[PDB]
Amino acid sequence: TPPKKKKKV
Amino acid sequence: GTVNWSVEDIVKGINSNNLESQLQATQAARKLLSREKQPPIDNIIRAGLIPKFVSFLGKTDCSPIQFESAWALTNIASGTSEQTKAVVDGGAIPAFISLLASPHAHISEQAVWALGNIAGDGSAFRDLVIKHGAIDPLLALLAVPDLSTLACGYLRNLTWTLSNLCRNKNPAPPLDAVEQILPTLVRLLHHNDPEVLADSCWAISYLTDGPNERIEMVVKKGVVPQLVKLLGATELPIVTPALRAIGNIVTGTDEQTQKVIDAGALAVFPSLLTNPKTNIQKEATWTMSNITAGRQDQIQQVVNHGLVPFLVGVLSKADFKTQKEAAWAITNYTSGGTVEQIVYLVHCGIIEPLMNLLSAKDTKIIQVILDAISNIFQAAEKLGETEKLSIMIEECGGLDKIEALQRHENESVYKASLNLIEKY
Repeated sequence: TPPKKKKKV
Repeated sequence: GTVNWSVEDIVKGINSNNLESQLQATQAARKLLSREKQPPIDNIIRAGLIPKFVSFLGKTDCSPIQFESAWALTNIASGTSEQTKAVVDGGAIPAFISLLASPHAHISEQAVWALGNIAGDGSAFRDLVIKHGAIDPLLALLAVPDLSTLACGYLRNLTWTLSNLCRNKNPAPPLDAVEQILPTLVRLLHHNDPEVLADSCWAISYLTDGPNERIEMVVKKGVVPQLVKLLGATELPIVTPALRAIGNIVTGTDEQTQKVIDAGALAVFPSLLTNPKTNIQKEATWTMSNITAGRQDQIQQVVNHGLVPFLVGVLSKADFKTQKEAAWAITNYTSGGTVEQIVYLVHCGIIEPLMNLLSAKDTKIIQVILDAISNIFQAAEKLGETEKLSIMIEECGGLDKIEALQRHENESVYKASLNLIEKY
């Protein structure tokens, strides 16, 4: 499954 | 310049009455929250910085601070539900929705990303984002004649956030919101970027994971053929969500399942049922089980596509969870099939692998197998060939396993085994 949340780096 | 700042220095800069100092401190915070290792999210929250970032989101005259605060708040909202909640409690949702209309593409993208994190927290924040009116501006961002003119990362972020707006249950997204989003989802489902395709397929899978009315909303848009095409893709990130969506759809009415069959889906299952990835095999066998639970002509399509030998193969050798899905498929087949179809099943070699699976330590699979054997025996009675099947089950060592089951902890297990031995 795609990530529920993503951090921008 | 703004690298490796302390939280106290960030607070000192943001608490200054100097917009440029505030901007440099906000960039320092962004870089701190972008650190790969233990970003100090909780310290940032404790310092009371979220309301300041949210206020900075409204500084139309200082686009850089809008962007830096958007990125910082995105990386706070990317954490725990408590951290995402801290972002939401600061009033960030309406400010990000307002930023969706920014003339700067990177700021609008950052707002899309932040809203995606917030909505991805769960159904409550998802529905709150919807209530604040995010869908209209989000979809407006994709109202172009050709999606190929948009930047790849921009389009991917929009697709991902939209997929989070279709995600989660208890409750599922508002019906009107799903109707509003679905056309853009279909358009994205026809795009030629693998990530956009994967996330659009995952969105459709979420939308189809529910009651038959939801499945119908999706199937009425005519996406099933495109889903089967994507099921044939070479990239696993695409096949996986496509297969999940198809399985969900075949959990519905027999007419929806017939739409899957009509689109040519069965022709892909020789590969899927032998796919080297365990999860693909498992979900393909689960889809097969929900297809064999349908009408006799649908079972006949399964037979015509040569898929019964592949079910025998999965039952003979596969991960145990795939083998359980296969036992379920066999039991559904025997429950709804004609006598000729069950005869075909036996002629393909189902008895030996089913008997070998009777040695499992999972009550449910034993019940499934014993029920399948009972159904097959009923067909044999209809043909007066119960003795042939009894001999066949004996030669492969099945009678020993069923006689052991006669003394099983579960009530129905020993009941069915005793009935099978007594009557046969």
